[PDB]
Amino acid sequence: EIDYKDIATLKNYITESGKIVPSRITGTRAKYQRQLARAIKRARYLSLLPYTDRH
Amino acid sequence: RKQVSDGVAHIHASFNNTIVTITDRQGNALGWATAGGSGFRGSRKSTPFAAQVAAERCADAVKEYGIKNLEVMVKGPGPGRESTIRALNAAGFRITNITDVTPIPHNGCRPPKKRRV
Amino acid sequence: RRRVIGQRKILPDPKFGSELLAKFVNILMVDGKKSTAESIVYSALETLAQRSGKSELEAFEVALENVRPTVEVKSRRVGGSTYQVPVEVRPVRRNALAMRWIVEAARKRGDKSMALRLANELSDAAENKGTAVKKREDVHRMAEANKAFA
Amino acid sequence: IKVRENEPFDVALRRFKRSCEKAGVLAEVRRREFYEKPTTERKRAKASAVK
RNA sequence: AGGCGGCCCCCUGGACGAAGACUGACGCUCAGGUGCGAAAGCGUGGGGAGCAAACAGGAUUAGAUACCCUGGUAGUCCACGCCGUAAACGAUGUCGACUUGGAGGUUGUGCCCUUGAGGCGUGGCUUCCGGAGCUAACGCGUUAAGUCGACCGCCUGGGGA
RNA sequence: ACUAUGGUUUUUAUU
Repeated sequence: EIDYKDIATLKNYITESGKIVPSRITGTRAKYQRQLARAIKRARYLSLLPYTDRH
Repeated sequence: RKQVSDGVAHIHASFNNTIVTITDRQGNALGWATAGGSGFRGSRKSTPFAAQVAAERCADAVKEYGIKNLEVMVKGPGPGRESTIRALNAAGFRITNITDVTPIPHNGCRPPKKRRV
Repeated sequence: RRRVIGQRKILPDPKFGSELLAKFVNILMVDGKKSTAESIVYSALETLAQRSGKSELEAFEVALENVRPTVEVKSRRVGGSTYQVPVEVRPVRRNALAMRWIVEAARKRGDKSMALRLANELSDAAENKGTAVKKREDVHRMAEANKAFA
Repeated sequence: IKVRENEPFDVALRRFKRSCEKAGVLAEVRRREFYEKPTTERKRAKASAVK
């Protein structure tokens, strides 16, 4: 729900390009989606998940 | 002077022109061609064929370096981003990778607006 | 926009063995003068008699293999802009175009007489140069300056 | 926004019209598209996909 | 209401529910006045990659002081001060009562092994028909343009203006 | 489908 110390659970809600997948696809709905987005955006700034993608 | 088998191409196609540069993965360019430099003007300077002849002019490069294995990094929206690869991959080279590397603002600072006629 | 038609089928000549003579006498024909057409039909093969090759029965129809049509240009307007496209010649009309290109110099050159104009132009047949070749050569420019059409 | 694919297919596969990329929409729509006006166009038309 | 969508740390406004309870008309509105301003402009210094009102150079053209191409000053960014403007938009003053039916979205609460993002009550927000009524006509229709209770603005043929 | 582009046509008679 908020922590960066596991990415194996966060991988399901992202793409190969590290983009966040919309809640209409993953059954998360907007409320829990907005929590997973915080765990991902923290893991991004700690360089634990890809932020930008070019290739 | 020595055959090294491997290279990487950088292609850009716009609504006015097309650019094709041949490099090594060490960033080093070895030759280049353009659709304008092919002798083309106006609404014709961007065309798939003006770019096809630029690729045939570029496919004469690197013969002494013995390059055959090719990666392609593509840019721009222009129709030239396809005919250039097709012709180069027929001119002795073999493709292994094609990837789009168009640099994009994501997203700022104010939207573009130009030419109203 | 709704009248629909076809083409008239024609038979090979009983003497000349070819379908060329069944149509070519209606080409360069004017004022209904079909006996003048039957009086100039291949009459250049006498001005070319030293350059005719074997069998005068085919010695004019062999020239169509060097008239060699490949493309025809169509020009039409879409919106304000007129465009031009070189399209490949159709499986029967390719022969009709060769039959039209072979008479381009028959009057519109300074040589005097149809037969002499035509024999001089049938001797420029391989390279196609100078006068009376515009409609044969300049149509090909458009198909070598562009090979990406739809 | 940009599309991802390991290689570009040898055909464009166009189901939908006025679509960009792959030799489409050439030097067009050069005016501003706007941030809220796309929603105004979704107010002004609601069955544009089926004309 | 103008408006708010890089992220962080600190600070903070208003809104929503169940049940229990306390206080008790403490509730509403309002000429003048006050606080609030998108953008442009202005006070004043700092900034100023990019975008670009002035404009130059080029090109277009009958002309081109505009539309087109290359630049480029102000301005756009910040702090602080002014200016209150609008196709201000959910166009319709503020507050509150009242009326037949259905379905969807969101989120509390109470209930159901929830042992089901799902149900059955029931609130707040929200979306689309629609009964009664209204409206040249479109349209509103429980977040009414309907029917009532309180208060206050604005209007009076076009042009001149 | 979209050419690169152009400004302007005196007045009046079914009572």
